[PDB]
Amino acid sequence: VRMNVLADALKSINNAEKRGKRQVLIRPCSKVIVRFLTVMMKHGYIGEFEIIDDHRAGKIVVNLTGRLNKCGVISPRFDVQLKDLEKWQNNLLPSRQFGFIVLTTSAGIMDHEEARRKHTGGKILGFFF
Amino acid sequence: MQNDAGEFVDLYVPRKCSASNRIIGAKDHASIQMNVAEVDKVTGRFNGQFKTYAICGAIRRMGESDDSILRLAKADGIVSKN
Amino acid sequence: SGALDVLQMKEEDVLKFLAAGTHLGGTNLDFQMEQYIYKRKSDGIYIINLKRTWEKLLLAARAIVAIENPADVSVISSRNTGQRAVLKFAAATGATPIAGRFTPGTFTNQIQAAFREPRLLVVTDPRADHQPLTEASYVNLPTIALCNTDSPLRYVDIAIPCNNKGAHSVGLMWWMLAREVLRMRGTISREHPWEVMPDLYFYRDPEEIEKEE
Amino acid sequence: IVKPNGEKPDEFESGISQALLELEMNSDLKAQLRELNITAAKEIEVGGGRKAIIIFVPVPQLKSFQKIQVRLVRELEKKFSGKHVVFIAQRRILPKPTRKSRTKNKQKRPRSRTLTAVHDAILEDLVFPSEIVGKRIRVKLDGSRLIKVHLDKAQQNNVEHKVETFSGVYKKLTGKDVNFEFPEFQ
Amino acid sequence: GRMHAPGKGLSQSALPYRRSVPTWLKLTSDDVKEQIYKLAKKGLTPSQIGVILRDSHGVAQVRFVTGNKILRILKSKGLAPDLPEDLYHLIKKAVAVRKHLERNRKDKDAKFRLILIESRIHRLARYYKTKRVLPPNWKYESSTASALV
Amino acid sequence: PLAKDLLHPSPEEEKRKHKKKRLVQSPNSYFMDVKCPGCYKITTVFSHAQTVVLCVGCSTVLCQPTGGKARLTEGCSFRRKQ
RNA sequence: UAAAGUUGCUGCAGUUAAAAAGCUCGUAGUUGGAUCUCUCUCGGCCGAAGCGUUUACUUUGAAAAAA
Repeated sequence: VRMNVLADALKSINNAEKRGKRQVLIRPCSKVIVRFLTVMMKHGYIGEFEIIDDHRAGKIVVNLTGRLNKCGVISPRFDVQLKDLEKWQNNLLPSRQFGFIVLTTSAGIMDHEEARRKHTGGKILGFFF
Repeated sequence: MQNDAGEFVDLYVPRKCSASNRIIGAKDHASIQMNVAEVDKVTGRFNGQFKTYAICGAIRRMGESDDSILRLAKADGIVSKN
Repeated sequence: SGALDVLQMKEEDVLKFLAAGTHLGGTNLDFQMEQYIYKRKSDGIYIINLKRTWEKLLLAARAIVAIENPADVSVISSRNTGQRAVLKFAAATGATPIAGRFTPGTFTNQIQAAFREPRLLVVTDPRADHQPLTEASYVNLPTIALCNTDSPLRYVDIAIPCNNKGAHSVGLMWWMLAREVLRMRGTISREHPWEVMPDLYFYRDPEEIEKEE
Repeated sequence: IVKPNGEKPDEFESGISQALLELEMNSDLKAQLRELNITAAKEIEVGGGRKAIIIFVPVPQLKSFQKIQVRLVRELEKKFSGKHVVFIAQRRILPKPTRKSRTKNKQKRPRSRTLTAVHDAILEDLVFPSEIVGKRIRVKLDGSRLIKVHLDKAQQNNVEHKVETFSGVYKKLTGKDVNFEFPEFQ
Repeated sequence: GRMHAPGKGLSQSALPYRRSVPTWLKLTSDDVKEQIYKLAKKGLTPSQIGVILRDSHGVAQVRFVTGNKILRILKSKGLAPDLPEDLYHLIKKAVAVRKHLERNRKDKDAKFRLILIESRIHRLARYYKTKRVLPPNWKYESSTASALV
Repeated sequence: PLAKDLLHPSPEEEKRKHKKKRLVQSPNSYFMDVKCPGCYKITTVFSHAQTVVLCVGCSTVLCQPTGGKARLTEGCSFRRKQ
């Protein structure tokens, strides 16, 4: 069956971006998907998206600015400490100049740079560059 | 493409597909740069200006160059509605 | 057209399109041609939206006009149905015609005698003229094609939805493209009909004339 | 009629209550208004110069209050000229429990008393004569959210002017930007 | 896809967005509840009650009219079935298959199907015991199944 | 097609789609009032009814069960609701 | 030991090179859809002021031989 709806969302975005499409339909939606999309959008990787409100579970239409090289999930959500963040971001990111690791944190869902700014660790949700 | 001082250090700045915003590689010989002549509103004659659309070879290979160029022209007002 | 009153389609053009059977597509529809059709008839023929046809014709004319050397535009036709039309278009507009066999390597092999380096390519049928279309993908050559309902759109950048089967329709569309190109350049005006009637572009099929004569 | 839990009715609340009492004293719907009462009333500004009246109603009465909603709203609008009026049920929002929970907060929070459900019901009854047939949430590049509500097409005539009063009321008592459009075809 | 079959069918019901009572439905909540009670007194399961109310009385969804589900309503009134309806039908099917197997011992496909049905029974019973719908002492027996039906 | 507007599909396209694959799912069924020549009240019948619906004031049959939509009897006027 | 991404958690393979059980059921194991923003000492600024169901996680702070 379907576990990790965030994995499905990120893989659908990845495949739509590879196909060159300007919009992708993501279903089901969830809070974690919305926060991940907001993290991706604050860095200009996707652009505005819309939540279609069914009465069962969300749908999302994400507009796709052709900037996303790759958005992926890390399963399982390994717990990550601050001292171990550099190793994760050296394994997952193409450069030290761009690309973000998303972590769920007691302070919210946010990228690794802002996690460093808040001096906090968490669980790795995924990455995008 | 910038360094700490601020000078640009790239050898050049490659074009991007007008339909996908992906970089058109220097060896993408299937990619095109269509030039679409602009027209005076009253006379309907070539006024010397043009709109330029760069399409990568990947889009032309999948058959989407037609619709992509049509959308680009429609957004620019060259192609009317309906 | 650009929502311009001067560039809008006029009645006489519509009557010419209907007489030539331009709006008559085919039984099959390409999935990339669905945006250019209107509806399927009861006999299984797709009707081609003539407004979109005019829009694509004017877009192709705008593409052709933005080529400073007229000879840099190459007009191809392998089927004899569009050969005379291509020759007349080249004579009227200054384009370079390739009527008949297209030798492979004409664009990619610089040793050949017929080697040429067009800046724009206009073909009659993408299916029949597939070789120039495939070679235009080696030399950064954008392409304009007169595509039917079933015509593939690979390597076709501006497709003009039209009947490219009947001689009347293809001749008429080459005539219209020439007329629009000349009008857009400045030669010949838009306030008087072109002195050339489209019949100068039609494939004759000499048997019909000889039996008629 | 008015019965605040803080036992401090105001000039506007007392005026609304006395208008309702008068409507009891001469109308054709006196029988239903006998049991019905209200909790509070507020005057807000929707935008420009126009204003809106928000009548908060006890939840069990709300459905009954919605039976005579259109007539009573028309009467109150007549008594108040160009002031649009809307009936909102007075629903309480229990805060989301944290590791701070006391004897009263021992009982689990009902879902109907969550913020999401309360705001959804507020939006539902804010447009009461028209039914919500769709909802979208647009997230802008700055992270702000805009709700677009799709109301029933057959009831567009008597609610289109109420748009931008619905939005003002919602932004007042809820805090989220909302737009009220109509679907192209249901 | 299906738990005990290779098929992956999409067929199901599609509830509409609107959760309000349809305008054609003049029946009140108590009227629908009395209809439910009368149908239940006939020995009809909640699925049959919902089908009958949908096909004859215009009740699109009992939950959106009465604010409650059919099984919940019957439990509140106190005349709900002892064991849940789906488990009852699974046990009924298993009893039918065992009765068939009593006279057809070469029906190996029937034996395979009985194994599948009993597995479904055990999964459902374990779920119901987890939720305390069934007593923890409840056990489905291959020799005394026809007493629960 | 690339730039296919997934937020506002055509109503024809949404009617073409499977009821569950629609942007917001909606049933393909409806409730319809049947009026009989010899009755004083209107009976609500599900378009895909599974039960044999008898006349609300007689023994006349209204609809027959079927693999899909219920088959109405001939002689009773059915009008769709909403 | 690295080279060995020829033990592969990172990070390998299983159509034909070595390889998916003949096929199903099935317990343990593993993995599982959306959803929920006072202070029973009170004294004319100070303290008896609460792991406040809990845990995992994360960030602290103690304590933790030397070499």
